[PDB]
Parts: sequence; C-alpha cells; structure tokens
Amino acid sequence: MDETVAEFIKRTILKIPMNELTTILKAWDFLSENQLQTVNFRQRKESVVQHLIHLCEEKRASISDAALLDIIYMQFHQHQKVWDVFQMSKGFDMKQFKNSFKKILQRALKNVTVSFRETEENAVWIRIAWGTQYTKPNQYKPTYVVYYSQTPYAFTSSSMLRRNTPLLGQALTIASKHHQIVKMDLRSRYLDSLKAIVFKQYNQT
Amino acid sequence: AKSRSSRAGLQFPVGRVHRLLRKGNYAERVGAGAPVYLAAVLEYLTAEILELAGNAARDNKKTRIIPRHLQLAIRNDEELNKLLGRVTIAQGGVLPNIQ
Amino acid sequence: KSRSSRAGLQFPVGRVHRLLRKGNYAERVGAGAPVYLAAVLEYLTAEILELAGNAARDNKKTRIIPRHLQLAIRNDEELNKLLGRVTIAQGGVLPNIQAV
Amino acid sequence: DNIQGITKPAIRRLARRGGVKRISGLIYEETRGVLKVFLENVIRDAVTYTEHAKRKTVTAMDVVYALKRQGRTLYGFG
Amino acid sequence: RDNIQGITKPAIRRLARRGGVKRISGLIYEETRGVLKVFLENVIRDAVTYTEHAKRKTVTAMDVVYALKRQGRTLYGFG
Amino acid sequence: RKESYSVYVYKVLKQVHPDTGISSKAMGIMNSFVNDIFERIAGEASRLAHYNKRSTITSREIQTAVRLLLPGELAKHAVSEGTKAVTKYTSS
Amino acid sequence: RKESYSVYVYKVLKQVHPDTGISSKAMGIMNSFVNDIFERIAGEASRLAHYNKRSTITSREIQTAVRLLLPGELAKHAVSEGTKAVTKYTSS
Amino acid sequence: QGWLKEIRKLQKSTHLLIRKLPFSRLAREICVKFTRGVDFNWQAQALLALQEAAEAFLVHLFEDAYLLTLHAGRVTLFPKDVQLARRIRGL
DNA sequence: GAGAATCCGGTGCCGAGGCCGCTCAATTGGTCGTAGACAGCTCTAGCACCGCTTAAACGCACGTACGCGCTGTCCCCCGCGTTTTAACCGCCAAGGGGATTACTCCCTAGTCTCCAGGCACGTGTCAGATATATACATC
DNA sequence: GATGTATATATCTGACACGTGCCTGGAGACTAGGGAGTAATCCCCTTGGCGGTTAAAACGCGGGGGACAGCGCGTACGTGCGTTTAAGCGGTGCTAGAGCTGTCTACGACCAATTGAGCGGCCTCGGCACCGGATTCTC
Repeated sequence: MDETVAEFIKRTILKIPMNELTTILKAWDFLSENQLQTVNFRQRKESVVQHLIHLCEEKRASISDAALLDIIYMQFHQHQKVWDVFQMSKGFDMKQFKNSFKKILQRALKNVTVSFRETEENAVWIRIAWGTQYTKPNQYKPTYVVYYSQTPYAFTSSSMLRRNTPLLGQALTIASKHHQIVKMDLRSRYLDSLKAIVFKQYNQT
Repeated sequence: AKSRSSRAGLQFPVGRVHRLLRKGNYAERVGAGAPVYLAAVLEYLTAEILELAGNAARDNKKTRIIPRHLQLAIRNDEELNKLLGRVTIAQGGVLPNIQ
Repeated sequence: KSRSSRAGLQFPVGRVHRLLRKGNYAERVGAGAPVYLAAVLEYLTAEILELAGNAARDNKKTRIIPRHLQLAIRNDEELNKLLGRVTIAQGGVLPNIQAV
Repeated sequence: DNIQGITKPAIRRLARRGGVKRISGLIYEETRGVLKVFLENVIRDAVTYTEHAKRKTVTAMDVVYALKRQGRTLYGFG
Repeated sequence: RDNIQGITKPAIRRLARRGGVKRISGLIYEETRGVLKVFLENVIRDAVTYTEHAKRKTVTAMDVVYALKRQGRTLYGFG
Repeated sequence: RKESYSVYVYKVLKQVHPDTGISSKAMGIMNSFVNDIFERIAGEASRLAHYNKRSTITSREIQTAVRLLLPGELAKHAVSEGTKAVTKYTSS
Repeated sequence: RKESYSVYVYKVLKQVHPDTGISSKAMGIMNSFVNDIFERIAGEASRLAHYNKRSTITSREIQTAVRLLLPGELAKHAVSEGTKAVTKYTSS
Repeated sequence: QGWLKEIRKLQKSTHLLIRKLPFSRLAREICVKFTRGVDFNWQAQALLALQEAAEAFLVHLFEDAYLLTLHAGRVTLFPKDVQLARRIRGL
C-alpha cells in the first residue's frame, strides 16, 4: 500500500480517547476480533496505535476505509463542529443518488474524494474531500453533508476551504431531483436543535 | 453462522475445494487440514501473478486487465515461466523479441 | 470356470479388477471393462515379443536380452510413437553413422 | 481448393511475428503441410469425446480437452 | 579434491563416440561437466523429496524411477 | 508377497514362440511396460468418467481410451481384438 | 447452477490493488488457471497416497506436492505461507 | 526497411492473423474425413479455440526454427530448418 | 532537415461492476468405525576400508584436416503499384438437437464362504562369454 | 599384404527353466439401491442464404541483398607412446536402517435441520477503442 493513509489512520486513532476506542473499532468492522484480543489495551496510546497500524500493515487498507473510520469518528463528536442548514425545492432510491452525485462531482473537478455511510431514519453521511486539478485532495479538512431521502433538508459542516460551496450546492441540486437550493439563518453547534426546528415545521406543515 | 475462510484468514473458499476433493475421487479419505492449506497455496499463486500483472497494467497507462498483460507478466518473470511453460494464453501474442 | 479361461485369455482378470477397485479411478467398476483391458494388454505384449523374438533369432541367440527389445522398438514405426519418451536399461542405441 | 485460404501474406505475418527477417519461398508449402499434420491430431482426439457423449456437436471443452491430452495446455476458453 | 573431474577427458569422448560424433572440439570438456550437473540436480532434488516423505533415510530405486517419470523421461528397466 | 507379471508374459511367449527363452532382466522390463500401459489407459479412461459426469467404467470408456492412447493400425487391431474377447465372455 | 471462481479472484484483486478493474474475458483465463493448478497438486498428491500405501490426504502430502510442483523461490514462499494459514486455523 | 516496422507492429497487437471462414472450412473438411456420413456441429467458440491454438503453435514453431538460420550464418529460413526443428523435438 | 513515428484530445459505445431475488449447498452438531501414528524387535545389505594389480588416463610431441575470413558471381525475395475478389456485417428464417425431467429396472457392491492358483525356495544343467586359433576381405 | 574379420571349440561359469510346498486372494451366491437408459419436450443455438463494402490478396518488375563456391593460413585436434594414478575385486566387518507386527485414539465419514453466500438477471457510466491533430528523427 501507499505510505500516506497510515499516518491518517494513526492520527485519527490518536484523536480518539481511550474511553470508547474499543467501541469505535468494533463499530468500524474492519479487523478480526482475535486481533482485538491480541492488542494490549492497558499500555499508553503511543504504542497501541502502532500495534493497530502494524495489524493494518499486513491485511488490508485503502483511502475509503480510512475515510469511513473518519466518518464514524465525526459521528460521535458533533459538539466540536458548527453546522449549517440547507433545503432544496422545485421538484426515490438512494443508489442512483449516490452514483449521480459521485459522477457529477468527479466531472466537475479532477480530484475529489466521496464517501458514504448508511444510517437509520434514511440518513446518509457524505464525506467530501475537496481538491484541485493539480493537487491531492486534502483529507484533513473534510466537508460533511447529512442528507435525508424524505425531507429535502441537508445539514452542512463548515470548513476552512470555501469557494466550493456554490459548486457543491449546484452539484447536489442537480444530483438530486431539484432545481433550487436555499441558505437559511440556521447556523448552530448542536444537531438536535436544528433537527427540532426543521421537523416541528415539516411534520406539521 | 461462521465462515470457513474467516477462520482461515483467507479469501479463496474452503468448503468448495473440500467438496471437489471428495467428489473428484482422488482418495477415499480426505484429511480436514488439507484444503485450507491448498486454498492458501492457490491464493498466494493468484496473488503473485495478479501483483505482477497490475504493475504492467499501470505501465501501459491502463486500469483494466486484458490478456496481453497476463502474457507479459508470465513471460517476463523467470519462475512463472518455469511453471507455465507449456501454456498458450488465449489472445496473448508474444514478447518483443528481435534478433 | 476361471474368468481368464472363460473369455479365452492369458492375462489375469481378477487381478486387473482388483487393481481397478483399489486404484481410485471411479466409484463403480463394470464387469465388461477389465476383460477388454486384459485383452488389449495381451495384444500389446504379443506385439512386442514377436518382434523381440525375431530379432533375437536373427542374431543367432536363443535368449531375449534388452538390446533386442531396444532394436525391436526403435525399428518398428508404431511403437516408435507409442514409446517415444522411454529410456531402457542396458539399452544401447541404433547403429547410427552419418557423413557430411 | 479448401487449403489455399492460408495464403502467402497469412504465413508471412505468422513469420514476421516470430522474428524472422527474410523468408524463402518453399516454406509456403511445408508450413501448410505441417499445419495439416497438426490439425488432424487435434480433430480426431477431439471428436472421440464427441462420439462418447452421444451428441452431434463438438463443444469448446472437447477441443480444450484434446489439447490437454496432446500436451499444449490451453487456458481462457474453458 | 576435484569432485567433478571423475568425469574424465575420454569418458566424454566415449559418450560422444556412442552418440556418433567424429571430432570433438576443446571447451566441450568444460561444457558437458556443467550440463550433467544441472540434470542431476533436477533428479536428486526431485528424488530426495519422496524419500523424505516416507520417513526413510534410504533412497531406493523406485524413488528415482518415480522422479524420472515425473520429469518426463520414463525409465523402465529397474524396479 | 510382492506380486508381478512374469508368469503371464512367460505363458504368452511360450504360446507365440516354441522355445525362445527370456532372461530374468528383460522380463523386468516387461513388468515396467505393463504396469505402465495399464497406468495410462485405466488412468485416462477414469478422466472420461469425470468429463461426462458419470461414476462407472464400462467397456465403452476403455474402448475410447484405447482409441486415444494408441496410433492408428495398432489401435484398430486392438479394438478389433477386445470386442472379440468380450463377445465370447458374455455367452459364458 | 454452473459455478466458477470469478468472485474470489475479484476479491483478491480488490485486496492487493485499489481500483484496477479486470475484463470479463481475462477473468475466464483465471478460471482456467485455478481449475488447473488444483488439478495438478490435488491430483499429484493423490499419487503420493498410493506409493506409500495409504488412504488419506493430510496437509503433509499437499506440502510435498507443493514442494514438487513449483520452482524454488515460489515454492519456498508458498510453503511458508500455507503453514502460517494452518496454524491460525488450528487454534480456532 | 519496412520489415523493421512490421515486426514492431505485429508483436504489439494481439489479433487473429488468419481469416475466419477459410480456417473454418478447412477444419470442417478435416472433420468430414473421419467417421464419415454424418456431419458434425461446431460451436462458434470451439473453432476460435482451435484457431488460437494453431496460431500460437505456428508462431512458436517459426520463432524456434529461426534460431537455426542465425546459427549457420544465414539470414533466411529454409524447409531444412523447419524439418530439422521438428526433428529435434520429436513431434 | 522533411515524410515518418509518438503523444494528445474528442466522442461514441458497450461491457464491468453494482444491485436484487432467491435456493441450494455449505454449516452445525452428534455418532461410530477405523487409519494410521507410535514403539520395539528382527534380519539384511550398504558403507568403510584395504591390499593388490593393472587398465586406463595423463602428459607430451608432432603432423595435418578442418575453421574461418575473404571474395567473386549469379539468382532471387521485397517493395511497389494496379487489378481483382472474397471476407465480413447485418439480417431473417427455420429447424436439429441439447438440456431437462420421469420412471422403472438392473447391475454392480458388500459380506460370507470355499479352495485352486501364483509366489518363495531350491537345483541340476545348458547358453553363452571370453579366449585362442585359424580361414577370408581389403586400401 | 599385413591387418583386420569372421568362425570352431574349450571349457567354464553361472543364470534359469523347472518342481514342490504352500498361503491367501479369487470364485460362487445373493440380496438392494442407486445409476442410468429409455421416452418426451421445448427452446436455443446453429446453419443457410441475400446483399453490399471494403480491406485484402494476387500479379508483374526490378534491384539490391544474400547464398554459395573456391581458397589460403593456420591452428587446434588426433594419434603414438611411456608413466603413474586411480579404479575394480574381493573380502571383513558390522552395524544403521527397512519393515512389520500390535494398539489405541484421535479423527473423519454419515446424517438431519437451516439459512445466507453465491449464482442468475439487469442497468447503467466510465474506461476504452478509434479518429483526427500537434511535436520529434534519421539519410
């Protein structure tokens, strides 16, 4: 394998606390539980991740599995980031949506990285790593989209890298079966308040 | 409720090889540890020849394996040429060999 | 009453059937096969030993030695293609001489 | 005819693949000859299998098995 | 101390006379001593395996006959 | 306790020849001949019990194996002799 | 209803390579590769169940068949990998 | 020159160097002469299989027999070369 | 020092990979006969060695029969341009038989039981091996 | 014309064809249950043909490129012959090693329920094959 994704997985697991690292690695579903039994969970963190990488040196790795680990890490640290709320209008399986969004985005720019994850209430967590037409995509400044199939609403993570916001908006509007995209005032830290302020109005229109 | 290849830590199947090695009439008694070992050997051989094929595939700026890439990855390597000596790969062609 | 004498053969039939049961070749062995097999083996054995005995007779010796089988195989055309990848102990070669 | 379909530029391209620089003229008979004495030993060694499983159709597996028994193992077409 | 020169300068000549060669050259005496050696490896490494499998320190004749049959050059006369 | 095929080759030789003796070494060659052809034919016909998805070896499979493993005229004489043996085996 | 080995070769290729696709014809070659090596080794090891007058095929006979049917360095890597698979199969 | 481009071209592509229907009519003519009277159906993949085997065999034969023309100092093949190349193997 | 070879871009197209329905074959689990690992004892046949002895290799000197580079001659494939031709593509009909299922039946397998054949052992004795001596074939 | 070249026999030497005892694998018998051979069927894969094009093969021609034949120098190889070294006989010892006879146990066939891993059908969309364009190379 390449010698770039190992630093990413090491940095991501170094960001994970010891309180639920076994929960992350059981939910990530990538290594054998015998190899979970082999790893000492009592020494310090600066060698546990070395042993886990040395497990992942041998068997399998990618950028997609590291991205899905990053998605599961971001799903349990919603207190950190600050979210944004969008909505589409002017107008269903999710497989065609995934293919359409990928294609579109890969036809828009040269180098992007897209990753999906299925979650209940028909939720999809979409990690986007932006790039240019000459550079590698920056994995360390992602952009996360919480999209629902039923509601036309989408939760948007802020990032350092702007200027791809209307490109992502139009590519997701064409990628969906829609024509318009809005940008409300709703920018807050916790997802449940945005969830309530959307769903109290949408379920009771 | 639990897979045989998952205990084996492999990717090729184990029950199918054991089924063929019983139904092929090779011996009247089949030891249990044999087809796991045999499937690991087959996995290493296919892994070696595809690992040699993919480098020549990226050498020709391609990502889809055609039989010409397998022909070159067999004939350039020495030990696989010792193994696959009397085999004509279909749609293969020959090495660039002049004088 | 023996199955060798019942079919009018000379090679055994029970031993060939024993080697087809315990040879791991198929799960069931018919009865019409090993008599056919022993007949074919008897014909091939007679085919070799006729030429071997004639070549032994033409060398004025009353005993068969492996040089005579070497000459009989390498002078016959059919056994040259049947036994084309065969070395024979105490063999020797054909008297091959060639000039420019 | 039914043998002159293997024309002169066909055998010429078969030689130019093999690295042959300059070709003589009599080759264009002997090669055809050896081509026939190849294909016969593939045909009947195929068709006996076709006469065993009592069908009037030569499958591709029959030709692969005839070449298997002949010595030149063929891949792919199985 | 020479260990391959037990093959002599005229034993190769006797094998070439049996083959029917009128006049050997020079460095053939240094060439054939290579080739034979290579061939013996592809018997003996192939014949030490079978006798390793049957827990026998004795390399019988049947083992060499089986190895020569597996190489392709079938030998009859022994057994 | 370790069987061979010497007696039968000796009987065939005394059948098709009056008094031609055979040495004890060349007879060994005949053993390694006819422990070999039996390894081919009754090996290879087993393969024809596998391509057609069967489990038996009848006379027909041995007949086709003889049609394959032998060159022309020798195969014709062998297939002409074998059924001649089988037909006088059937009406026992 | 007529099985093959396409899915497993595809999984191994996606393991040791990120996105290198394989055509539907060359995959067929891989079928006739690995319906062939299995015919050699698990054929030839059966022969070693017959010379030693046995009736089983354990891991040791397959190990010796791999020692025979492969040239040197590839055989060394294969025998080093197979027992590594077996030892983590035993302590299940 | 010319031939130096053709060797570089034909060793690159992996086509069929023999046309389909003459080879098929030749294979059917050979198949008629054995076990006469009845015809024989051919699947469309089997003739392609036999054509690939025959092309690989003839290319390997010419490439093997060419090395007995550089050895004699010549440049050009001869039927002596091909017959000697078959004499060496034992086919 | 400019037609030919190499890299590049645009566009159609079509097969490669993702997805769903499903079914049958691989898993799990408990039972029992037995194949073979394991130990120990017994005959045998392979290795080490040595003295002899002698047959063959070893080393060399030399004469000379091919190896090889050269060169002259003559013929003979290859590139080129024109004419001809059959291979192929796509279609359209049709039909021969390949694959599937049913059903009975029959023929081989297993186990028991009885004894005739094929193998190990032993022995006189003829076939040839080698050796010497003597009648033909020859550059 | 002496040097091989084939033949007479000397005898001597041991393998081998043969005779006997004998252990065990082959024959007789018969049940039973799966393998398969026969019968029907329906589709599906192959065969035959119409037709039009377009690459692809056939044919003259001339010209250089190469094969072939002679030839001289010479050097690397065969041969003759004395030596000296290592190979064979054969004989002793003599012990590691095949093998084979019991045993007991872990182990793999054998079998009933059950479910998901993998196979068949489908549908794109990006990878790729081809077509046309811009940048190098030797005669």
